[PDB]
Amino acid sequence: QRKRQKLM
Amino acid sequence: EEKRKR
Amino acid sequence: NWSVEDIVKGINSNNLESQLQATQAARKLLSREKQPPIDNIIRAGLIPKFVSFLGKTDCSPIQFESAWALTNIASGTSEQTKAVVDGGAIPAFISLLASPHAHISEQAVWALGNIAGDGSAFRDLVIKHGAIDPLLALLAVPDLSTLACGYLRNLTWTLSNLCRNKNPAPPLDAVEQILPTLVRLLHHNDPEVLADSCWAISYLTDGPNERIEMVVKKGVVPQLVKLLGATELPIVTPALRAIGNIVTGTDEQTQKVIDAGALAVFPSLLTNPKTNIQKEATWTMSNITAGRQDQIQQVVNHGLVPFLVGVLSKADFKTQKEAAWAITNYTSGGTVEQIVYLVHCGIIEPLMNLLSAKDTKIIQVILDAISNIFQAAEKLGETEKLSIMIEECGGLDKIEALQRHENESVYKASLNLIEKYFS
Repeated sequence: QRKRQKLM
Repeated sequence: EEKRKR
Repeated sequence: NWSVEDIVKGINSNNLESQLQATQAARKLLSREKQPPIDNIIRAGLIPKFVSFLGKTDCSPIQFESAWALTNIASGTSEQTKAVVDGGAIPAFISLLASPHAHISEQAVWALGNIAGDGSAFRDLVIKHGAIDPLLALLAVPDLSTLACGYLRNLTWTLSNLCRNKNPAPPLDAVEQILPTLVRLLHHNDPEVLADSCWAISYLTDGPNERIEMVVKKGVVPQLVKLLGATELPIVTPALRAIGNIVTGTDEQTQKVIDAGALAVFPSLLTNPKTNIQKEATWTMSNITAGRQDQIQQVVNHGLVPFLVGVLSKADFKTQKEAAWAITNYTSGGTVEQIVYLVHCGIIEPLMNLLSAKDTKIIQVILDAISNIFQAAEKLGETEKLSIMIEECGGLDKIEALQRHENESVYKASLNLIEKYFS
């Protein structure tokens, strides 16, 4: 929840 | 009777 | 589907279009979610090049690709996020906030969110680099509905990460700067903007009563209670955490929650099928029963005492432990009449059943509350009735077993109870 990777 | 904080 | 070796060749070509294509290939690798080669990109030395591409305002595509790629590196472990920060990425992303292209500045918002989301130090380092002014300036519209939906969601989430974490809490003077925008997002009709604002508010209300008062004088308590009654669990959870945080403060801060109608929602929350909701709602009740006697009367008036009896009877053990705390705070601060009503609701039998639990602290809390009730029974002269009452539901059996086990405080309180009312 702290971090978010952006996906396709 | 004391308030508990997280 | 490039290799890292090929990406390095493209990056070091000193050909801008080749670098753009290799960076896009790197972004595609870093954006697959089953094991992206973050450490491989870092070990290749690509991060300083990616940061330098952030400032190529002539080529906005390579800005977007580098921002996306650096965002996903910063999404990983603290070591990988540190690698992004060590490459000078923070001031570059803050400059990108002013990009005329919405998707680029949106990606700078995301990246900064990932960096501040690592912990106290990086959050404070992002603030010290001046990210708050341009972040809030992106939201300087009269009506938030005119902003793109995903754009707004990304800003709210990044702002919630700037309000997150303790040791140390965020600088008060930056919380003051953020709060008005945060209240605005808290009234915005989007379930995920709502959830993230509630998280931010819950973070800010965790700690000293001075910070609680700082959120409370902005008027957010009525909105928090409104959102407490939402059907969306991702909204109720942070909303209830914020309400629970506020009632840990002064009696006046607690009264503001009660005055907003929060108690009317608690029959729902105390029987909620989600365990952490029940546990949070019961912990909140424990801190409300630790207030003034008129506030304990509000709990009685809303009919919550039967619900506290039910949580103490059948619930998750963690929830039951918070129920034991709620009863001890109740019996410690209540009137004799309120205690009499509490016993009449049938608190004794569920209280006695937890005296066999394998937890030292809960036995302390329970045995303490038994002392409390007995002390009220002495002001009615009816200690014999309570003696036979604890008799009739296997209570003395437990207390005379607890009379002799390891912990010092339990058996000291156990012998006391036995000599004083059972002889």
